[PDB]
Amino acid sequence: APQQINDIVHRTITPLIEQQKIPGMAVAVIYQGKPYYFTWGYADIAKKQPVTQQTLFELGSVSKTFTGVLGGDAIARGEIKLSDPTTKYWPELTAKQWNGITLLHLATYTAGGLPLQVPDEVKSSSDLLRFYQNWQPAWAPGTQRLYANSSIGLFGALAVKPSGLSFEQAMQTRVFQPLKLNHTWINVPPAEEKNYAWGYREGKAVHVSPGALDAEAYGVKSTIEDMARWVQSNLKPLDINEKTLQQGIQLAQSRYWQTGDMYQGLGWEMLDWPVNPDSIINGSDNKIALAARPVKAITPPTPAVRASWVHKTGATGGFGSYVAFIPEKELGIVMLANKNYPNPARVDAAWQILNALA
Amino acid sequence: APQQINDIVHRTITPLIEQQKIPGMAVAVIYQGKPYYFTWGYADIAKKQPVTQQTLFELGSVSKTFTGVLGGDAIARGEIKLSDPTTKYWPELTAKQWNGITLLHLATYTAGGLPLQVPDEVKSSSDLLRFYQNWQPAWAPGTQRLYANSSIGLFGALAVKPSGLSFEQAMQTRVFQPLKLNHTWINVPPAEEKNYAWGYREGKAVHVSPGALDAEAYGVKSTIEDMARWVQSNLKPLDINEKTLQQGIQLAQSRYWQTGDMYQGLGWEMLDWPVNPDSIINGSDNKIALAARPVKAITPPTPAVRASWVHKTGATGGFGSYVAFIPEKELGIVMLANKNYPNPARVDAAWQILNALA
Ligand SMILES: *[B]([O])([O])[C][N]C(=O)C1=C([C])ON=C1C1=C(Cl)[C]=[C][C]=[C]1
Ligand SMILES: *[B]([O])([O])[C][N]C(=O)C1=C([C])ON=C1C1=C(Cl)[C]=[C][C]=[C]1
Repeated sequence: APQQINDIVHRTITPLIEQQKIPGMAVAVIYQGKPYYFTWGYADIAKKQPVTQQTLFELGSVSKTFTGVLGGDAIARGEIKLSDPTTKYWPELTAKQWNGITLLHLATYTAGGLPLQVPDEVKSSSDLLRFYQNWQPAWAPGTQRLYANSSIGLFGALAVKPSGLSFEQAMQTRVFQPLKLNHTWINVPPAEEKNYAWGYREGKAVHVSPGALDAEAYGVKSTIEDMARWVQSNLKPLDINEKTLQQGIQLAQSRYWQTGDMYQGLGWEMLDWPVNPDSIINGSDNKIALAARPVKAITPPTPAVRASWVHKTGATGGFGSYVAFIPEKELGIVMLANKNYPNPARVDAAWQILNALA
Repeated sequence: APQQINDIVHRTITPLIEQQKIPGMAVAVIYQGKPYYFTWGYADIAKKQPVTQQTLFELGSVSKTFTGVLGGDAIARGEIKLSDPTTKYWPELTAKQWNGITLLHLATYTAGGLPLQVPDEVKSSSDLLRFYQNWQPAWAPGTQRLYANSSIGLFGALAVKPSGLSFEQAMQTRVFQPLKLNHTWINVPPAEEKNYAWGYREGKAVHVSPGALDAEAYGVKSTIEDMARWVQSNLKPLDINEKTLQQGIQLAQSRYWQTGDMYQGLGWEMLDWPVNPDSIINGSDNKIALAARPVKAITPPTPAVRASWVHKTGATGGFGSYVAFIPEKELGIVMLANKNYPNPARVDAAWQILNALA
């Protein structure tokens, strides 16, 4: 790669790996639309397997960006509408607190306090209907944002119902396949297990465990090459040939709600560029990102703004990922690590790299 | 042209011309995306000037569809947001009743009762500010739709403020030119006067007079050729090269409000296809089309629905126009006449024709 990119990436990431004791890491920088790859360390410490451009990492909540785009594609196909009540697709949800809660509320964490995590005790489908029927909102719909797997996860599950396809089949057929993300999976096949890195938590090798709505909220695994292609696709959606997918990508970057200086899209979160670094850096800390915050509706939603810092952090017990891009500059970055290290450190590193590149 | 198209157009339009005593008329049917033209009678009766494919007709309110698309293009360019207060682009509009009225309300006639017409005596820029500063609402914003030139006309004037271009300059350079609408004008130049048809009202040859916000609300003049291109462009916006225009067309067909079986877009009005003809035919009668109707917000707006009947009626003192198309069927029709005849007869004719072809 150009020495400028190589230098900026190595001067930032080497110290990060050292300070955070990250076992393995892969980074892609998209510059002027082209990708440049970097790797360090181990995918599997015990077996001394290095991180490569083919290593699979758990994306954790960056999976929500795929769920948002798949949902956007379903809207573009005319299968669902964000203004539709949740009950239109789950008639069994008859409890009165659901009146007024739409797919938009589920997609954007504004239903009224759905929990961050689905209880471990909820496994069966009956268990899931019961959990949502019994859930009591703390707030009226569309008034407060509380980041939650149980909210966008339910959106993903309902958004694909009209298609008749399973969520995995829909994601594969409508998102992964068209974008040539051939090494991106909801369930890692045996053929690819050799490339699946282990995550590390307190020194122990771990992989994400099955959980309700896992595919929809945090279950995608991908390589640094496929994630670079994912960034390129979201940076320039008009180059995508499949009409509804192009539209779905744009819908996921529309601004539906505002809290502080952040805007909520479908999966993606956005801020106006130039951004104030302390803003996105401090704002990524879970002390802020996972807190209940009042939101102002953007009526109607603002279509995807090119001059935006669009991003998403992700984590599982053993992994930490971050994606950020600026459409207007055809610039972006993907950082995949097999340790869940602090969000601020991720964003600080990304900012230093992207800011130096323009 | 297919014998099929020739047959239904002849059988439907000629009796219409006789029944309504229409001096001159031009019709274009877009079938499978290709245009087929028909012309009858006189553009200028006294001079016995035949209506031709180069004849310019006053579009009347069909002009609102160009205003809607131009606004859509400005939103796509990030110059304006429909969620922004009207006062953001007209700082001088300080009267308390404007608090809460947004560009969306103006573009969709939901500001709360802005009048059908700007009083004839309002002419100057000072007159215009005075008019809006003194206007008192009939209803709160976003509750009732009352079709109005003073509403979308103001949206048009404000939508182009950020660009710094005049309304005409913005319309010409951002919409007419990219679409190669080479014979469409807000102000007809000398070289085209010979093609500008006379409108006829109670036997007298008439042209629309200057009026406040005329360009923005009802001042476009065009030929059946450019109008066929206008329908093709709205039928298939993805074929448009200019990214923001492509997006603007799509935004103008988004569904922002619903009243009965009709959805309000930016300029365009839409209904799901298949449509109930009684509904669009009787609904076009001014008794109804100009009456206040309660609206339900579509939160968020539904992106352009391909299986829709998209349309707009238009009239000036001496002209009557109609445009309708169905994206999913690549089918559309434009009917331009130099007599303002009953809207229901226009919609009835258009329905008979399009229903016969698909
Ligand atoms: B996403 O990565 O923000 C959601 N993360 C999870 O659901 C998750 C899992 C499956 O394991 N740990 C997490 C986690 C949570 Cl719930 C909050 C913050 C970091 C990681
Ligand atoms: B549009 O055609 O609906 C708005 N029409 C006008 O403003 C207009 C003009 C310039 O002259 N007559 C009309 C008219 C009106 Cl206000 C209502 C219904 C038919 C024609």
